[PDB]
Amino acid sequence: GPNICTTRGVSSCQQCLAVSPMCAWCSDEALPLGSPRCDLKENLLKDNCAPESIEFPVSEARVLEDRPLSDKGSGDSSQVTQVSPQRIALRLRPDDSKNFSIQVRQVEDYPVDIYYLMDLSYSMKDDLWSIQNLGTKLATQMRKLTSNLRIGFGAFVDKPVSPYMYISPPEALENPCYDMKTTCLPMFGYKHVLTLTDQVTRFNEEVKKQSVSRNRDAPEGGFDAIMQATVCDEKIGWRNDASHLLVFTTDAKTHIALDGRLAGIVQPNDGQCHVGSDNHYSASTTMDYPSLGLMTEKLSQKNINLIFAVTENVVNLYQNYSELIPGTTVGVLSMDSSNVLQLIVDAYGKIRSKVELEVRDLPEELLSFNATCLNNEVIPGLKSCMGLKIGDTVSFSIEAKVRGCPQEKEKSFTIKPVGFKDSLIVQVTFDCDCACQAQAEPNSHRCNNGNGTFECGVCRCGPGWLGSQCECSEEDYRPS
Amino acid sequence: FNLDVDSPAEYSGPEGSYFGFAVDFFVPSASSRMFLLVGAPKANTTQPGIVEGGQVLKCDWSSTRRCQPIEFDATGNRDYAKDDPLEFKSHQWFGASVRSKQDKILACAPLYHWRTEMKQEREPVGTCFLQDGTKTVEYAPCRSQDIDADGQGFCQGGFSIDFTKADRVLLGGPGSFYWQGQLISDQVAEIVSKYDPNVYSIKYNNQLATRTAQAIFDDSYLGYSVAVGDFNGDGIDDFVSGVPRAARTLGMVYIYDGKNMSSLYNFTGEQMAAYFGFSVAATDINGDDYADVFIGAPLFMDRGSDGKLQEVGQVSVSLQRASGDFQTTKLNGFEVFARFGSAIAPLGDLDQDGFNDIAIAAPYGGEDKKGIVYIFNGRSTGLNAVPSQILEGQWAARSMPPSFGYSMKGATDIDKNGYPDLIVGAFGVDRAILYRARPVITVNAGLEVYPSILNQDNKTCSLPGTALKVSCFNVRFCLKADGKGVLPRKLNFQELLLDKLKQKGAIRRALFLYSRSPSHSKNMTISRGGLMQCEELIAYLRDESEFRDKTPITIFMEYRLDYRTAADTTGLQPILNQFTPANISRQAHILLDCGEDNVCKPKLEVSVDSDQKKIYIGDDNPLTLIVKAQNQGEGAYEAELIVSIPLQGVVRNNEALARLSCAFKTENQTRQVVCDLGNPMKAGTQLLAGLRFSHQQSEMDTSVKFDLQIQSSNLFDKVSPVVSHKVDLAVLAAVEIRGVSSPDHVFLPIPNWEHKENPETEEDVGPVVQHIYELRNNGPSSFSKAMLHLQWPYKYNNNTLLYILHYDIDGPMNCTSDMEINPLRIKIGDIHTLGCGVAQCLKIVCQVGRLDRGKSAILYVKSLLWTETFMNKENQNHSYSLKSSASFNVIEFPYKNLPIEDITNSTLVTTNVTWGIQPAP
Ligand SMILES: CC(C)[C@H]1C(=O)N[C@@H](CCCNC(=N)N)C(=O)NCC(=O)N[C@H](CC(=O)O)C(=O)N[C@H](Cc2ccccc2)C(=O)N1C
Repeated sequence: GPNICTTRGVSSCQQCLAVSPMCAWCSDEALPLGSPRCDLKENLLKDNCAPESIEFPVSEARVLEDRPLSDKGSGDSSQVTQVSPQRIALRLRPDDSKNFSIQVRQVEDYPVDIYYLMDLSYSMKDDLWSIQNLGTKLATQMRKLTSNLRIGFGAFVDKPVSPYMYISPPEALENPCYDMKTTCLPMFGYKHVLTLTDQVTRFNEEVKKQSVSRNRDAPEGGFDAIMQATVCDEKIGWRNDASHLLVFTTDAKTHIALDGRLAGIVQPNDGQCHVGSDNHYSASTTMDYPSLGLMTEKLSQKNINLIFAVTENVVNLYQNYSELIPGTTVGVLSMDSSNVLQLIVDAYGKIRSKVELEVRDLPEELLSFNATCLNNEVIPGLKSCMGLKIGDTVSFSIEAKVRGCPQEKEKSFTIKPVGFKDSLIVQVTFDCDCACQAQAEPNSHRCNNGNGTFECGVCRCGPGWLGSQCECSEEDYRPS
Repeated sequence: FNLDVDSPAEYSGPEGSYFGFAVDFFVPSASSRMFLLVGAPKANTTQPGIVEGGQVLKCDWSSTRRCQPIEFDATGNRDYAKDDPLEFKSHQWFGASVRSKQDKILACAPLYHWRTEMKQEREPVGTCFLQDGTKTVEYAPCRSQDIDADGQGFCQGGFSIDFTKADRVLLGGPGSFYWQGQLISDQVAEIVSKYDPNVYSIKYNNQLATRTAQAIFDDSYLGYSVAVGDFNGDGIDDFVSGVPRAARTLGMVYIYDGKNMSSLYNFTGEQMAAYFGFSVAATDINGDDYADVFIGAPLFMDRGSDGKLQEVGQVSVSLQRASGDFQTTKLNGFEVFARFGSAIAPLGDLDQDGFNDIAIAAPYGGEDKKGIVYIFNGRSTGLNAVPSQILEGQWAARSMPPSFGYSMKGATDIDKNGYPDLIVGAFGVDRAILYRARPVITVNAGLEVYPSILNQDNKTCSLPGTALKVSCFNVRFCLKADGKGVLPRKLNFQELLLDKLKQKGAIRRALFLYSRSPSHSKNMTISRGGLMQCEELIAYLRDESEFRDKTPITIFMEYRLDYRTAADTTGLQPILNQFTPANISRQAHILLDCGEDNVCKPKLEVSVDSDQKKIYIGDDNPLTLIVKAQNQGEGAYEAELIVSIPLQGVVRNNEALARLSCAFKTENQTRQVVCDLGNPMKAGTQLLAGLRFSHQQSEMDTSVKFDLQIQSSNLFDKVSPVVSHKVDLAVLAAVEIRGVSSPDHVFLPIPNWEHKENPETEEDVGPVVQHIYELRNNGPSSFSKAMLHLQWPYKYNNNTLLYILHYDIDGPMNCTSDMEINPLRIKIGDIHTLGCGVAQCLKIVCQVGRLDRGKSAILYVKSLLWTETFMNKENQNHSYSLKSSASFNVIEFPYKNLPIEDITNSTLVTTNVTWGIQPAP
């Protein structure tokens, strides 16, 4: 017996189907008229209204196109595929639901940003090839690990003020190395050279075009370069999504905060961006060197991993400095670039990624995801797996529960993992209609000019009307 | 509490001149006027051809707060050869370091540049100008024939500066010997003596200086900061210098002998790049004869609350203990990026009642990063590692941080208070501030009541006006004041209270006799140097007669000083010592009866009994209650008997029980009766009172549970046994039935009556006979249903006796006859007894409903006297009594498990028939 289907009222095939999917509509004379056409499926099957006269839809979730997720990101063999199925068709009912699976794989390489500060004081002239080789292989070996890389350039000597720079002869003021009968450039401070760009050749070949300066005191002002490379996002060109690495080169000790007192520079560092239109650090001679705590704060605030590339004679000093900068590392600036490329690889190996799902074009009538994450955690409720790595897979599940029937038949909605070049859409389609009355026969003379709705073979008469064609009146119908 | 943080003097210099970068006090031995010295290393000067060659200003105290330049020199550069100057005095930072002692002023320009006589050059050797009276001279120990950076070139001499005892300057050049830094010390007399303006490499014979160390010591900045104190015992000020970059930037502080510049002791920091040594100070902060060294590490990073590091800074205090041994504590900062430890300014005796004190500054902390300073006082055990006061900046950055507290100087009394004042530099705003120290008044207090532990009120004191005799206890309180500084001999004060517990809303208790109030206050003058001055007071004790108010009573007071009237003529105001409390109290207690123990165990008993032990609920029953109680412990102090009552006086009628006052209420739905035994109830004085409650209608309910428990003043739960009464739920069920007849007797023959063939009217048969039966309840119990029956004589000797016509009913009952009523359908000679036992019986059977006190059910029956049975020949002259009877009993009660009772009552009524007109004899 129908607990719902018939007890909520029966008026037409469309209204009959407006009830939950548990109900169907019969339109044949194969059984007596003891109950409306909306008897429940258990009654429909046994009473067995004619098979050709049953209006019983079933939701269909079918793949429209499903190109499998690629296991390689190489362009020589694939265009990569990150979400599947790309499009699934959905036949729907105004109160039905059906399972709809979806899958994600991280295939495209992680974006990286490696910026390279240069020590160009006269101290470095003895091993300039070391720093140049390091700058070259930073690019060349990272192109061998990731295809989404951007590299930049910068230099530092020291604040162009006494007692750091030779102001004494006019010759020295434009060629400090005069006193040694040799030529070298005037002192910079800190000056940005090449903005972050993907052109390896330009950076690789333009590294070789830099040369040394000279200052007096052994400590060099590299910390100002650190602070300005970190905080000047526009000039540097840091990219929001990419992993940021900063490689800092130096051969000697470092000017730490409060060392600027000797030069009359008693203004604390503030971390603002001061690189000018000429790409020089304007406040180089106005602002003291930065504090390790301030450097750590600004280095974490902008997600930078700093790697010290220093020579064998200062490794211990900078290691001990490293522990005061939590998260920093350090390597030898030997003639061969080893032990700093290792730190770069190790940094790449720890940048895990997130897979969040966002939806657009989704109408109000249609579910929240249950996320199955790595290590086969099948957790309901959660819809955003974290800690993923390239080559891994995460699976999501959703069912298209319906809240009603919309204005028209055809709609769609698009799902997209955040930050992915791939996405999928469903051409969701709702079958609220019925084929019985589409024949235009209703309200004809065969239904007594509209005294009943045509069931595609028999007229369903309204109150006060009776007969297959509504040719009789209930008030006049009497025993005879 | 010590330093005046209100109305401190402010000094301003030219904009962007860094006025206040270095500060000091000027103390002329020639005259009594005191001057401040403030350095403005970036001020533009009237020198010819010099751009911001620096300045030093003598800021007065006080006519108009003016700051006047000191004309150390009035000349620009000088020529070595034409178009070949030897000297470059622009941007030289004159005033970067200022220091004074008696009539001598020594200021230096660390960034003065000169051209070496051996080559064309510009080297910042640094130069100092020393004034001693009007005899100004130039002291430039680093300007020499040691020319290059390898020597005293770039010496930056005068970066750090200090004198000693006697007269011998200490000078620190951080740049000498490839920035190893160095110290140079000379006699002021020798500096003045060997000056001629035409020599550029002047040499001093009694000079002590450090020398080139191994290259591994380069960039140590020895002499970044310097201080002097005796640490070897010879009584000559030894040299202490901060080396902020030493030992892989950990930071070291060196100590050098003050007579031959030999190395005594070395200190090391513990955190790299903390700049351990940015500021140093030598002071003895524990009263000993031995001087302790302080060291600043403004960039110190320590693990915070969340486990992460944070630049807070710190100060390390190393006490000197008579053997050359040093025991070191540490003092961390309180804010991030405040650089706590930037400046360390010894004050000494700031806590006049104590040992030397020290101030420590964090110039980039505080609100809006305007700078803050911490004051720490020293104790015999060492330094009070918790700050004692807070000073912070009061201006906005323009555009660089105000840097309030970047440089300070204390240990001098400008306004002759007797204890050091403090000068603060705020060069970021081009301002420096002077903080005056306040005079400490120390007050010791005490109040006593020797009649403490009053036992009996002893009412003898005359209550004002009414002259009533009342109780009392003597109360007195005294104070004594002293102070080491210059503060008036007319200290002024203004209170004392009679209770501390009662401050929460409660009953009044005692009062001050003449004051009539629970608290009082009255001013007095102390004079600042006398013995305790005071007088006693007279307290009107209360109460136990109207307020039942014997927990202890507390006496408490505090002293109200006023700083306004005691303000110093210079505008300052005195202060009270920090750790002397304003609260002081003595309470003891008051005793009446119980024994010498803190509990005074209230072992007692209570019992109850019921007059009627079966309830009989049918009305406002006379129910009465009997109670008793006794004391076996030390006594009950608040022996209140509480009794709970059901949903439901008089007992004073007689002296049968030991009656005493009670009361009733239903506060917060807790229906209760309150009866008092005593306050206290006297020991061994058992009592028994009695009680009465008396309508109830609840069905199947017996929740009456009168109970007892006694209150007291004991500190523990003192829960007495809860004894309760008992009554059983039962009711009496008396019921009875009664009736009456009309007429009672009849005389035959009936008037104008004659025999009938068949009767159809009432008068055809005979006169009417009517009976009435009445059933009523008597006992409290009410039954649910009941039955009653009537017995009627119908026929005897085959003749009718009484002929019933109909019956009527009143009340909740119904009836039906066992034989047809009015079967013939009539239109509506001694006495002999007849009835159902002789005559043929007729019965009326009836049911009844619920009856109750005063409720009734009545049955009426109408009948006719059958005249034929007594007028016929064989029955003439006869007499008969045609009586009838009724009976009833209960069949159901509204309860089943409760006791039940039945009834057996019955009643009969008379009706006599007699012959009146008898034949004559
Ligand atoms: C040994 C010498 C060849 C070497 C050096 O370091 N000398 C020391 C002084 C040691 C004695 N200290 C005393 N207290 N007496 C020194 O001067 N350190 C500071 C400096 O020289 N800083 C500059 C910055 C710069 O110009 O980049 C720079 O590095 N100088 C050269 C660099 C150099 C030398 C030789 C070959 C290539 C590069 C330097 O290291 N010294 C002069």
